[PDB]
Amino acid sequence: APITAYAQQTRGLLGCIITSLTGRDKNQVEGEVQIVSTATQTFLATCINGVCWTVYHGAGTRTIASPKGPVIQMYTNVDQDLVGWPAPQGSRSLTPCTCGSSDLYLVTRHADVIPVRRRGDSRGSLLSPRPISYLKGSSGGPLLCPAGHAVGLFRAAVCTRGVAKAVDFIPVENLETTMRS
Amino acid sequence: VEGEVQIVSTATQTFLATCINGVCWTVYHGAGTRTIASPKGPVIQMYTNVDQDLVGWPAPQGSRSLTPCTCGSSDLYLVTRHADVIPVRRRGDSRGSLLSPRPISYLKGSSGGPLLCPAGHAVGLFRAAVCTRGVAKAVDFIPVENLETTM
Amino acid sequence: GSVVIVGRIVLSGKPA
Amino acid sequence: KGSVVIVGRIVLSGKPAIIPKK
Ligand SMILES: *[C@](O)(C(N)=O)[C@H](CC1CCC1)NC(=O)[C@@H]1[C@@H]2[C@H](CN1C(=O)[C@@H](NC(=O)NC1(C)CCCCC1)C(C)(C)C)C2(C)C
Ligand SMILES: [Zn+2]
Ligand SMILES: [Zn+2]
Repeated sequence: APITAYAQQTRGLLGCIITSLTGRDKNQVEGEVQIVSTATQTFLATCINGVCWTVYHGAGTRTIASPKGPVIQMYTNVDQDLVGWPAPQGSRSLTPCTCGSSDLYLVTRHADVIPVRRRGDSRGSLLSPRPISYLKGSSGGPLLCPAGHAVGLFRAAVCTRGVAKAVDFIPVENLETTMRS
Repeated sequence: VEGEVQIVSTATQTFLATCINGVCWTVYHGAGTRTIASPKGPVIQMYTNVDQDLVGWPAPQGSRSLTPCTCGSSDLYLVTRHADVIPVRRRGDSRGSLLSPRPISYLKGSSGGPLLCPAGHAVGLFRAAVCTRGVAKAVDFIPVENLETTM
Repeated sequence: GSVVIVGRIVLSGKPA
Repeated sequence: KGSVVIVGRIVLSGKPAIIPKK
């Protein structure tokens, strides 16, 4: 079976805001990737090996709202640009890639999986360049090898004239390293 | 929810259709030049290509289009009318070998279905099964390029 | 005759 | 700063399925 994904919104502006403050979220969680929001921005967070990882330049040092109130980060690595909270009860984790495949697939916030060719330790070329706005909101999303395993987490886009031609990502290795730190 | 593949049927046989690029494609040997039903009446084919065994009407309701493959992968996956996924190794522009040959009945009625790459993008439309002694070993398919060109 | 859609398949398996 | 709030999910584990009739 090929990589296919879908999305579902679980709450709107107002519920989001109340929950941001309250820090108590009672919604049931399902899925490998969570669509996350702060009062300033929305992005993604991927659950890999029981840990809900996301991009530091988005989550900052914040806590994640949960059924038991705010949950403090398990890992925070300003330099690796990573943060990770214990994966939410009900989520499903992906596992790291063990095949060094250089044919990756970026799963965007809109549940679209677009191919990117690995061209370095933290880069890949979009076989079909897309405008920046489309990639907006996908930070912290996974880059999967053909088998469906986490190779990395989308961090930034390499673009010009407003079109993303490449992507910069946090390799799944920095996660291991960050946990070990 | 919206489906990319529609399960259609005529007076005799039943087969599949796939929406790609806003068009609902299928096999000419299933539909022919026939019109497609709608709550407002039958709507005609926007495309008909007896030669490539290809025909397409404007995508129906409850459907969502599939994206053409851009990665050029040969590790294809066929989707049947029962939603079964069958890994197929691409042997050629219109041919692929099932990784596990299956009895013809298993691929029966699935013509017009999609042939996906490892990213779920459309690579081609299942044209016909190539079976030896009642066993589908490989399959014939219309690449998306023909469709991209046809439209 | 006329081609009638007797069902649909969502590839992502979205229940929604 | 408030907590990061989950406003949605993306599910990869789903497989092709015939949409149930209601
Ligand atoms: C995600 O955080 C999000 N909100 O979804 C965001 C995704 C981008 C795709 C279009 C927006 N990433 C993001 O904002 C990063 C983040 C800032 C800058 N940034 C960018 O993606 C910027 N690109 C960029 O800086 N690219 C280079 C120069 C530097 C990093 C390596 C690649 C080259 C952009 C906003 C698109 C100009 C951080 C990098 C911390
Ligand atoms: Zn792998
Ligand atoms: Zn592809």
